[PDB]
Amino acid sequence: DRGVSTFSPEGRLFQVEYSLEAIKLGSTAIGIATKEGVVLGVEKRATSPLLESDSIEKIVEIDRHIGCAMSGLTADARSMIEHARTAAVTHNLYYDEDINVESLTQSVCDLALRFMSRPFGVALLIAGHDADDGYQLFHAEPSGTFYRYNAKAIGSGSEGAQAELLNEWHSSLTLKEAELLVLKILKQVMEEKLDENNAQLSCITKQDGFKIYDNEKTAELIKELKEKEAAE
Amino acid sequence: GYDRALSIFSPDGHIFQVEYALEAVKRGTCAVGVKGKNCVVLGCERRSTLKLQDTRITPSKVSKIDSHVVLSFSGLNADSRILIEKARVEAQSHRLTLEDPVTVEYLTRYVAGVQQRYTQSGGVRPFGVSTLIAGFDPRDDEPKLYQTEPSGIYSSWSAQTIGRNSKTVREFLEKNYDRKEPPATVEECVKLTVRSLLEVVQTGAKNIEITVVKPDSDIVALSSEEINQYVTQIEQEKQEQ
Amino acid sequence: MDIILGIRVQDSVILASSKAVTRGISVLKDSDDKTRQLSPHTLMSFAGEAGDTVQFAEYIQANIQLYSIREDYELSPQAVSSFVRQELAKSIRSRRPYQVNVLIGGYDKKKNKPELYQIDYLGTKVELPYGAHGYSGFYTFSLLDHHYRPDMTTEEGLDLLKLCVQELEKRMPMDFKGVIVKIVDKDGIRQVDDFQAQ
Amino acid sequence: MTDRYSFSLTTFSPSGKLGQIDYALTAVKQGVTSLGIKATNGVVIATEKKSSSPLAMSETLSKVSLLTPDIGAVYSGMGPDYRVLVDKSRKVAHTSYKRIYGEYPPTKLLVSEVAKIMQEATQSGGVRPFGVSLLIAGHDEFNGFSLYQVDPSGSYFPWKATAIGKGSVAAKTFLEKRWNDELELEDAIHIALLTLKESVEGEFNGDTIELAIIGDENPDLLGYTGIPTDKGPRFRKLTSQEINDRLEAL
Amino acid sequence: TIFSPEGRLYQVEYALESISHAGTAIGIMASDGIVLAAERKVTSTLLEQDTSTEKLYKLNDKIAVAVAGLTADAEILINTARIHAQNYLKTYNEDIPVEILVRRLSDIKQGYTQHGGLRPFGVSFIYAGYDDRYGYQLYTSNPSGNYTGWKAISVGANTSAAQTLLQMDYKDDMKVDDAIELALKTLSKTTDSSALTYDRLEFATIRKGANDGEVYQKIFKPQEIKDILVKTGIT
Amino acid sequence: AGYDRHITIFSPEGRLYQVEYAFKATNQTNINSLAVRGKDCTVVISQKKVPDKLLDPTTVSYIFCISRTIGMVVNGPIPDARNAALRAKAEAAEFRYKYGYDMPCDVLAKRMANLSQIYTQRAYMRPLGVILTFVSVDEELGPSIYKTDPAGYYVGYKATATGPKQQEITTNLENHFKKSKIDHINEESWEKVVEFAITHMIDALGTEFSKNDLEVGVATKDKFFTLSAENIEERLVAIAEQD
Amino acid sequence: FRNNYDGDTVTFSPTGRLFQVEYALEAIKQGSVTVGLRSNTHAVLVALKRNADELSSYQKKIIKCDEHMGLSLAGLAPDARVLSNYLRQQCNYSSLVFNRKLAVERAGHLLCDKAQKNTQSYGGRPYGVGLLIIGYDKSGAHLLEFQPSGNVTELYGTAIGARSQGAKTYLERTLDTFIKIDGNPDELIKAGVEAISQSLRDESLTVDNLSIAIVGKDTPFTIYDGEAVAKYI
Amino acid sequence: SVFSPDGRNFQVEYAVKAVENGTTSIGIKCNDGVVFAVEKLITSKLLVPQKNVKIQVVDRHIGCVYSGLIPDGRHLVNRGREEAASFKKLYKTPIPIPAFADRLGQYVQAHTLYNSVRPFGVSTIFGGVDKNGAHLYMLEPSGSYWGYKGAATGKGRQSAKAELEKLVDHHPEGLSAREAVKQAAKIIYLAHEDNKEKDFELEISWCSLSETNGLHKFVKGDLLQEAIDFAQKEIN
Amino acid sequence: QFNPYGDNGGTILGIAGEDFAVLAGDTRNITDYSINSRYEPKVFDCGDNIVMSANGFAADGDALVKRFKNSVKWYHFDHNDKKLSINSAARNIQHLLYGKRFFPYYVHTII
Repeated sequence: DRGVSTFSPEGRLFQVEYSLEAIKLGSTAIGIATKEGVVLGVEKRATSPLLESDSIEKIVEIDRHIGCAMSGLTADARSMIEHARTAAVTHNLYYDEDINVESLTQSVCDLALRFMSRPFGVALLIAGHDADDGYQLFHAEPSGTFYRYNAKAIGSGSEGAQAELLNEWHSSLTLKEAELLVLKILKQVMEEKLDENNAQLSCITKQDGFKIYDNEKTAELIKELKEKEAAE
Repeated sequence: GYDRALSIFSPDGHIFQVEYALEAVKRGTCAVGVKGKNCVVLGCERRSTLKLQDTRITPSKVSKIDSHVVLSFSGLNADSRILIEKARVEAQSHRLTLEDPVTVEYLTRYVAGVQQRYTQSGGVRPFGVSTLIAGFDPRDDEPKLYQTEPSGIYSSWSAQTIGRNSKTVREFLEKNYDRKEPPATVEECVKLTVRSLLEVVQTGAKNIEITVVKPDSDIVALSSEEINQYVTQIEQEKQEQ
Repeated sequence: MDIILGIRVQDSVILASSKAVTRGISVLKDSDDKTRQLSPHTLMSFAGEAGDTVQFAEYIQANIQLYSIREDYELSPQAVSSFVRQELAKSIRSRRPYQVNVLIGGYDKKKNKPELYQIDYLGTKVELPYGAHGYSGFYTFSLLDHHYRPDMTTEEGLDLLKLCVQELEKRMPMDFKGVIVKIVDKDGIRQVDDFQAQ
Repeated sequence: MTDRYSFSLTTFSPSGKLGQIDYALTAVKQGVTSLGIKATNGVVIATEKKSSSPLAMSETLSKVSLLTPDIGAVYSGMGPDYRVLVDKSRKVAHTSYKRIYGEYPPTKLLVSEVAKIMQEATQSGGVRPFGVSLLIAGHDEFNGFSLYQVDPSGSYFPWKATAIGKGSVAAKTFLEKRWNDELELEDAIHIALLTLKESVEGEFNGDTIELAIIGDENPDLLGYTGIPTDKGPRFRKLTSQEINDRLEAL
Repeated sequence: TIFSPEGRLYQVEYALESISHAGTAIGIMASDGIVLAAERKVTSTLLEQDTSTEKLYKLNDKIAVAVAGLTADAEILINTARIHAQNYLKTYNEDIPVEILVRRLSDIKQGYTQHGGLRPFGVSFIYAGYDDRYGYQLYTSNPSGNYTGWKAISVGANTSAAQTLLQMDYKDDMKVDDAIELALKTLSKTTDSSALTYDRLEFATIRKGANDGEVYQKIFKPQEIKDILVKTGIT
Repeated sequence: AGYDRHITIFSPEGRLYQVEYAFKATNQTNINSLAVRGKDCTVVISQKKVPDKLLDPTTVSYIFCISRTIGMVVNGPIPDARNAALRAKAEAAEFRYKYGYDMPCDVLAKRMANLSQIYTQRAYMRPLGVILTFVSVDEELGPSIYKTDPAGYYVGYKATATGPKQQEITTNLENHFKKSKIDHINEESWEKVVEFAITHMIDALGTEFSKNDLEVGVATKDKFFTLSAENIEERLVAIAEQD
Repeated sequence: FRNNYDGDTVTFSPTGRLFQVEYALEAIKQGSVTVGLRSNTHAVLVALKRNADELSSYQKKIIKCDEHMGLSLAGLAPDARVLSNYLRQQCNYSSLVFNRKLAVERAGHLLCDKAQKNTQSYGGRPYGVGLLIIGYDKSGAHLLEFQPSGNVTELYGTAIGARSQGAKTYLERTLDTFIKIDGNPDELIKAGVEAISQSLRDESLTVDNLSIAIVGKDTPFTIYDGEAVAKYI
Repeated sequence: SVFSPDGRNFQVEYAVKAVENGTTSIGIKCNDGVVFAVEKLITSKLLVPQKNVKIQVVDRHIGCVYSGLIPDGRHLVNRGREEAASFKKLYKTPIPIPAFADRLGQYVQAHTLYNSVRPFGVSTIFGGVDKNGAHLYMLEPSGSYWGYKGAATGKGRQSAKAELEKLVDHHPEGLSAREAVKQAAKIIYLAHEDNKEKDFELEISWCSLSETNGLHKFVKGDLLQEAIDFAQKEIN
Repeated sequence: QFNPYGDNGGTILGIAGEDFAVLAGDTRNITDYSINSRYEPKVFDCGDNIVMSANGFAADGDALVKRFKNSVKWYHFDHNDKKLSINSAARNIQHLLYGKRFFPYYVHTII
């Protein structure tokens, strides 16, 4: 207990390390990056059955080609989203084109550095498409570091989720396979039974952009998963 | 230039100032809100340190933000005046620039936003306040109820309660409130509200206060007597062996 | 010059405002409302420089509505008109003054009197039985000096305005495209939405 | 460089004390005793000129200071704190009052202003309270003669007579015994000299005593004639010679 | 200005603790006026009582306050409240409604509670005033920035004792002269002095001014308190 | 350790430890100075110690020419001494520009005293570990000595001394003025006043001085100057053929 | 003795040490390994990137600064961004105002001065990254080592990060060989690849594992990753 | 901004330790100039010889060398340079050495006044030729400085100081610039005795009225070898 | 009074083909009736296969081209060496010019 930007004897930033702890307590978020698209799924985790589930916005659009899932202290994510949107629209204003997914992420991570009194208590999975590098997935920590992943999971269930993502991911996953896998791996790590109300799916395709799946299209895949896993 | 960081992380990943802000909320008098088919009802309680109070002039717990939205709070009363002022200023500012009154969701997002900012700025403490915000969007009939807390998280609720002994009343509401059937009458929606408050308050005398919001800026407070008509109907009739 | 008239009768206040909006060599609109409701019993009419006119009215409106919602109470016409005056008197010495003249017509419920306040862009306030801004005043003040009585009914006040408008149609150089008329009494604010061909 | 202590150094303790103000009062207690007595046609303020070695020139140190032509001040506690307060008080008598109304402030209001400056050091960031208590004596056309005490907290109160510092308890008692609401000025000077004989250890003469009155207008202390509508300053430092003459018949 | 694990504000709680040692002030509200009574802290014979003011301050012509706490801290707050009232009058050509002025002072207090790392003011106020919306009003504010409205209330020393007595003897249809009596009687039983005398009291009334229809502020002089002490049977 | 030991807040006894520690710092250089007044001059003397042989002895000084008319001697470490020197120089030039006459000795003392007083009160500034003795022949007051310390204190002196053996020198002077019955040295030439000053310095320190163990500043009507080694040597010769 | 003396950067220990700065220095030892070496015609960076998972990227560790200059990082990556950005500006300012390519030596002095301020201002923190700076200017090829303490040194070769001592040892002995690899880029790169190897208990350096950057006499600064580096494994 | 109970400033005191811990460096005054010299520890064979210049010029006529934290030294010189520029701009003439000394003095001293700044961890030896002679100065972390005939700071300061003391005593007539350069090479070699776990490079600079026209210049090539040789001679 | 503007003459021409473009200019630079230079180029390669001329007041023209070249350099830095498309360059040049709406670059610019 001495300062905010203080170094530990092991050369880590105290507050940055403790923010990482907050993220571990967050609802689970999973992302899978394929050649047909990128999928983002989350665990709603209502703290009570009276909470209206569809008012839980843990997947948010940034630009038509860029979406993002969060985990941790989700309130801290507000000004990152806002800043992300401004960066993407501003880029289109100055350059008459879509911002690169890596540039958008780098910008959010720039914001992350500006500690503002404390680091953010939230990590973000940023997914989208651009002409140059195709379908991409990014993990953005409140350290200002970001990482590209073929697949990634963040939140309380992430240790087991990552392990499962390690077995199941290969460079030829179809989008529909990838959707099923996100749903499956969420079902395993969620402290509740996965249905269309406590889990949300979304993806970005080159052609259709970023779409949040409504509860009806999700429920179908849940039903399709229960069956794909009955026969086997 | 005082910017000494007060809201910081602890080794287990908790922001203790935000946490103790929640403690101040749970210390505050209870507030509840429940939404009907064509309405939303907000209910509060009063304390008993002294009862030589003048009730005409003492700040009521339900505040009008615009003519179609209201805010009630649990926690530090002084803190809530500040959140209400800003919400009032924003409501006028949204009308001025967008030529429409706020949606309940938008006003909620704004207030939650202000709370959040206070969790990460130097030399400020979080708000010792959690809020229930209720009303109807302009030209819309579907009722709206939202809750914010000192962290800046916000969400919508079929029904919700906050403050001292809210654990108890959330218990009651969870068994009684049917997702299938919301209290279709204004009347029976005020019923579920007074019942839920009776567990905590004692006699629903000079302590329980109620406010009803209908669409198109229709907002009526109740009187002691019209409350007493609900206190009476449940005690005697739901006393049956 | 746009036409902004106000007449205070015994039980109400009536405001008549020209419907034309002219930029250059074109009448762009013949149905403009040069009025903002400030509260249920207070109405402001405005004329002057193009953009300043609405920006000011709507800023005054925002402030009064805010006050109402904060106090669950309506400010008196005397109070609102003092707010507006001070706002203009501030503006006159700033980097770019608001070039707007106003009439404030309200019904004070505490007093049960109707009230008419005339305020120009400099922040000059006065209470009058009848008022006007711009050139139109050069015709109406004398006309009303003759025909006005302090104890007229609202129906009588509307006949007094009819004279005023007809006079302005005979003698004013520009086609102001008729007037919108509004009444502020004990029951609030209403529009006589049928003044033109009547 | 830059002020990096932006918070209050005087805070509340769990018992409701404000530590630094208490400790400042403790500092005042160590201070050399000083007193003021309000008569019917004047006010007197007095203190001891505690010399440090006889090589120091006692006259060159101001313990009693003119604030306005009608107002004086004396203190107990930390001299350097008094000296800067006298400067800021003189200046504020001008900026806040004479430059606005064209006349010097009434005593209660100048006192109000010193009180403000001292309160501020009780609450501002990175500062400690002043370690002094002041005694301010003055006259104005509408309130007549007055006497006030200002403390480290910025509290002030009016007194008919009082003392502060080392031997304050002993002297307050002595004055209570001797004060009546019909005293002439020369009577109050005499009582002041008696009360001050207790405090003091060593020599007791006009060169170890600083004493000033607020009395009648002194036309010969104006510096000019011709505007008959002021007769001049009511404040008047007594000379070493004047103190001794009253000490012989003491 | 930080939170305890319990959810209370250290410096505030300690400030209220500070106030509990201050001379008691009472406000009582009648049907036709408000009484302000306050007790001076362990005083002296030599203390000037004539030109003395320390507990009762006029805010404008329609509103007075009684102070319990740090006298100097209250001087700051009184001055900026006086200014706010004049700002309101200048802006609107109407005297400030009591509630509004009370809210503003409380909001100032609340600030020190939440930001800046300065200490709160060690002050509580009883506000007595009149406006044409709500008539006579009695309010209270403390260093937390909290304000509430009262039929009768006390602040400073011995509020528990004093509060019990006011509830026992107050009844809605009171007249001002009975409220004066009640104020003095309550202070008689909660004092720490042998008995209550004139040089230890500050007294003020906000009446309807005999025959006029206009509001009057009276701050009782020494000799006037001495007299009103005789009539009630305390001599 | 309590904060009342590190910053200038009060201690329960009503004390300021940082100020007290700053007084201690004044003796760190282990040098004594004294100042006396003539009929129409003012003289300051200070021991001069050059331990290290590698030092250039002409640059080792604790006397400062503040203005044409005002000299200052410091008792304390040099960095702090030079800080106060530069500030006083700046203040004395500013005064003349703003007010059209030379800053008097006591007024500059007061101004420096006030500057020190601030450090006494504000937490982010440490006091300066110095005592400053200001001297001049003032146009209104004649020979003048005014001395300020880290507390914000200042006063005028008939004569004075500062340093480790302060009290010894003080009483030595006190004793002279008790017997002489006047408040100055009754000599016309400044050379005899310097001679007096060195002599009483010798008799209270129990030490003999060569020309390099001293430092002399003299203030006359409209000039303050320091003496060279050789002028001091010639002064030491005249005291030899007498005392 | 180690107690209240590591609170901030604005505090000396009784030994005369600045612990916060020492701790920031420690973030480098924990960082992934990178190597730098030069002859008289070219300068080379070789950076072994680190991954988080088998599914993650090998975070890029080489940043271009101008056409004639660039750097490799080991430590806090965000801090490499702050400083290299500042270097991009100083290079840019040199080009615009003076039509002058900025001297590597001046770049070193500038980085030193920027890091220094953070070892002395309250409420700030030292930079938590070490940097290897290569460049080609009017005096030839150059390599510099940046330490977050503000210490910069010009060298023929060096290495920083995890187990850097291995590569630094190899380089101390291969000195007279590589310094003479003039007008032959590929051999100098190879000598860099073989230098980085003496610092791997880890494993075989692979296709996505390796990063190479080069600048030289008629070669502007260019980073090679993946396909282009395959011929060096 | 903290006095310890003995009147010293404990943060300055710890700064001194950091200096004592540094490479040894010296300055020698001669009869028409000043010479400067420093010990450059050869951390590794990989250091480029002659290429990690420690000595720095200020304006055109002032030399600066230091021991301690090298970044702290560079910060000081940067400031010295602005203080030189600012002086020349206003007064035309280049800054006299005593004047330049007080400029660094006050600045270094300022960093001992406030609790939010730490003092400098260097002692700096600097000087040059101005309108009336050569001047040598050394400035300690407290801001204390004086003029010197000879000066040394760093790990081998004591052995170096003893050598300097010998020269002063055995050359009351004054030393020559040419000579002081050789002598400085000797002294750094002698001083390396108290730091010999590493190999070292010698660096020398000078500012002489007749040998450089009163401008600061580095000692390179022929003259640098003659100095190394002379120093190698009186160690075998 | 100081006039911040001048006019250095010259003339630029751009033609686009099916799979090429040309941008041409004369090399003459003038002031009033004097010739400053017979060969001062004002058409520049800006990298990323874009040529640019900013004709009119040559001081303003040079500042603009300088700024666009720099804009290209930073585009490469900030956006992973992406090629700047001609439409993107154009839009960027709009912003450069409009930043000086109230103290304009007196140039007709063609890319």
